[PDB]
Order: sequence, then structure tokens, then C-alpha cells
Amino acid sequence: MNTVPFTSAPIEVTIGIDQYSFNVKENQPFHGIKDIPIGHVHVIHFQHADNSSMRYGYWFDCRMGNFYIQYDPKDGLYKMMEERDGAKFENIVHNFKERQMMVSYPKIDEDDTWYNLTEFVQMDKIRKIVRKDENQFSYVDSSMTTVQENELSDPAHSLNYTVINFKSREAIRPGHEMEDFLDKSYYLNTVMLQGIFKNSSNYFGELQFAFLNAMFFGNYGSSLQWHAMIELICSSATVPKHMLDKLDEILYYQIKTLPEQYSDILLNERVWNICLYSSFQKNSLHNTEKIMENKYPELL
Amino acid sequence: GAMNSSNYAELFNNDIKLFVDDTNVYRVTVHKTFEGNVATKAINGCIFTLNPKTGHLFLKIIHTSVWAGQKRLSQLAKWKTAEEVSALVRSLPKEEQPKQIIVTRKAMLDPLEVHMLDFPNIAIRPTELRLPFSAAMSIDKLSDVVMKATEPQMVLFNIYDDWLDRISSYTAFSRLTLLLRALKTNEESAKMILLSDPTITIKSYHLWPSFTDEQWITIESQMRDLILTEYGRKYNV
Repeated sequence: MNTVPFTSAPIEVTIGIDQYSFNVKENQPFHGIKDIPIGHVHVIHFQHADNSSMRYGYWFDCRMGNFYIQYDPKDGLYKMMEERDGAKFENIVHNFKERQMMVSYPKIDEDDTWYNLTEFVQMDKIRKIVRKDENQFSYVDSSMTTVQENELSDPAHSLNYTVINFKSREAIRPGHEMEDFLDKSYYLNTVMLQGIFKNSSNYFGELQFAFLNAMFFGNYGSSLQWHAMIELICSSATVPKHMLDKLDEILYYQIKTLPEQYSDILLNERVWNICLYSSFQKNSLHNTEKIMENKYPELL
Repeated sequence: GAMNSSNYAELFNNDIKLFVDDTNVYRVTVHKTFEGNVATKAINGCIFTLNPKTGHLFLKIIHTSVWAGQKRLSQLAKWKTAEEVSALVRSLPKEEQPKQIIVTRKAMLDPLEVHMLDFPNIAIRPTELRLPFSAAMSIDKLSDVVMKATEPQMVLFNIYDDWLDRISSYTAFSRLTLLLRALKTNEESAKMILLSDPTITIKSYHLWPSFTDEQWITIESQMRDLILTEYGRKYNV
């Protein structure tokens, strides 16, 4: 169980850790989050009390170094930073623990929610989507645009998701226009899985990173990448059985976790109605279709 | 975006463009089977590809053999239209290829876009205009060449005959949409008007009668009347 100490909390702020959040008052004696489960990626995330605009946060894995949070009063945000001095870091953490100035990652022992949402997400894959190679952690916010949103304007602050475009020479073989447009199996299986992602685990990792970025930061281009990656599987006639079974499980926990009140902006009516009711895989997502109908019958 | 009455003069500028109409690609007669079920029998069709500026009609005849052993024919017809248009574009010299293709039916946009990926600078546009190109098969010489065809064939026509010698492309297109609207609303009445006088003939190399400017006014007047009569009936008003 690992720790992210905070130097201080000079501004009032709603702090997110994975699917949890805690309000901290201006100059409250808050010194961090302890008991963070080893084995998963985590996201620590912020929404300032004064400006409820720009949600922002850091993706990290505690195995990859000692990370802390320190407010920068020049740039006006909570920054993640790595402490390279192991003995200084342990000395900081132990002091704040003794003084009980840290909230405990409030995991119920039965509750596999974070594991289910991050099953295929790996820090190495996040650091290729969010390029900043001098840090072991990744910064995302509400406003960051995707490589794809840029084409249709600062490359260094971009989310580099895999570009998916159903009306592209990449998606459509010369001489198989109708076949490839109506049945995306070639695009899914040869171009994306074999060619670009190498396997379904990398494809699902990116889909789940896309969802979590949409959910935690209201990142619009993230939401578009999540839906595009669902649509590409559902619109394929030919999909390995294990991928359909896994997709059902992935989607169930994303829909289960979605705050009930954001489904209007976070869920794309056209895509979900097509995936569940019109597509090749209309009958192949029992769990997702049952939670979607019981929790969001308005959308459908 | 969409071609409407607000940008109607764009049709007659010096940017090459083509209307595509797929409403006569897939044509059927519905009939009863011996066991009293229903069945369709395809007939020859055509793609109606028009330059509105010049009157150059590219009539791709769709022979019934293209449907043999194929499924979801009305879907396949959109894609086969977009294939043939894409083939026509590639067959034209660069300086003749259109900058815009206007489809008369929104269902042709995605098929045409996907077949034209190789041509990113050619704009595929819908139209809010209700164009009467469906009645193209009420023109006797076009109907004849489609129905006689024993194989896939492209036939080149000028749908304005020699009218551009005397009138502008705006006025030629207006005359043409009025004749087609008339043939579409009452085919019998429309054809009667066009051939009621035996002394006005269709030249071998033409589609419509050899009318003098005055006779065209009389004809256009008779076509307008015919369209209102029929409208006054449809709606009893």
C-alpha cells in the first residue's frame, strides 16, 4: 500500500482519487492519500472551489516512483512531482501518517470497481497517448484536444489516441467500398488489431483510458474516442468471441460507474441505439444492454 | 453544404459539376407467383448523370445481369451507382472531372463519398431541390436505349438538344425541369402536348421536338397549366 503526500492545500479544492472524492478547505491541514492499492494505474484529480472550470489530474503508478502533490501559486494548480530521494520521501510520509493528516483510499474489500475499469490500462500505454517523457506520470485536463480533433493546435498538449475514421482510405479497401463500409471487420481485425494495437488488450486499454478521461475530466475528444472504439467492434460482423464477452464486461462497469446525471452529455444516443439494437453485435452485449435499459431507458 | 433555391445560380457557373440521380437504377415489376405469393422481376435501369451547364448526360445503363444472385438490391443499387460514377470520373481527363457532384437523394451521400475517397477535392453535396430526374425514362429515346440494352452500356446524350445556341444554361435547365415535372405529373397529357402537331418533328440526333422560340413559349405555357390542373386535383384546391 503506497502514499501520495501533499506538501499543503493552500486553495479550497475537490480532490478526486480514482472513483472517490473529498473536499479540502483553504489551508486545511491536508497532507495526502495513503493505502493506495498497488497493481493498478491511479488518477488523482482536482476541481478548484473558485473556478469549477478546468478539471485536471495526473495518471500514475506507485511502482514507477515516489510521487507527491505540491501547489504552484504561479501556475495556480496542484502539480504532481517525483521525489528521487527515497529516505526523504519515507521520512515525509511516516511523519504525516503519525500525525494522521492523510485520508485513506476508501476501498471496500468486496469492491472490484477500479480493477474492472482499469483492467487493460497500463502506464506505458498512457505515456504514449500523453507525451511528456521527462515525467513518469501523465497530466490530463478538461480542455486537451485529440490528434484527430486537431486535423479537422499545440502538438505537445495533445491526446494522441489512435485515429479512427469510418470514411478514410485506412478503413476502406479499394474495390471493397460497400463491404468494408457496411462490415468494419477488416478495419477492426487487420488494420487496428493486427497492424496498430498488436492485440485486443492494447485496444481495450485505450478504450478504457478514453472513458475514464471523459468521465473524470469531461474531456469531449476522449468521449468521441470511447464511442468510436465501441462502434468499430459493434459494426464488425467478425469479432473473436473473447473480445465480445470482454467488451460486454468492460461496458457494464463503465455504465454502472457513470454518474447518473452526466449520461445526457457523456453518452451518444446514435452510437448506443446502433450498438445495442441495429449492429452485428446487437445480441452480443447482454450485461451492457440490461444495465443500459434499467439505468438509461430515456437515451434509448 | 446542401444545394437549394438560395444558391441556384451556382449550377450555371464555370466550376464543372454533375447531378447524380439513382431513382431509375433498380427498377422492378411486382407480380403474383403460381402459389399466390409475390415476387419482383428486375428490368433494365440507368444512372442519370447530368452536367447542368452543358446538358451533357452520361446515361449508364444498368443491365438486369448486375442483380443476379445479389441480396438487398435497393442498398446494392446505391453502391453500384457510386461505383459507376467513380468509374466515370476516373475515365475523364483531369480538366473534365467535376469539382462537385450533387446527389438528388441523401441516401447516395455515404456510398458516393466512400467510392470517391481517392478524390478529396471533389465535393459531394445533397440538394433541398425536388428535381424531377425520375421522369428521364418518360423521354422516348432514353427509355428505348435502356430497354434494348443486352449488356452494361454508357450512352452520351445532350439533354438540351441545340437549345444552348439560342438560350442560356439557366433557361435550358428551367425548360428541362418543367418538361420532366410535366412528364412526372401526367405522362400521357405531357406527351400529347409535345407531339399534338405532326409538322414539328424530333431530329434523329435530338430528344425533343424542333420548336421555334414562339412554339417553345406555347409548349412551356401548356406544361405549366398541366402541372396546376393535376395539383388542383391531388389536393382538391
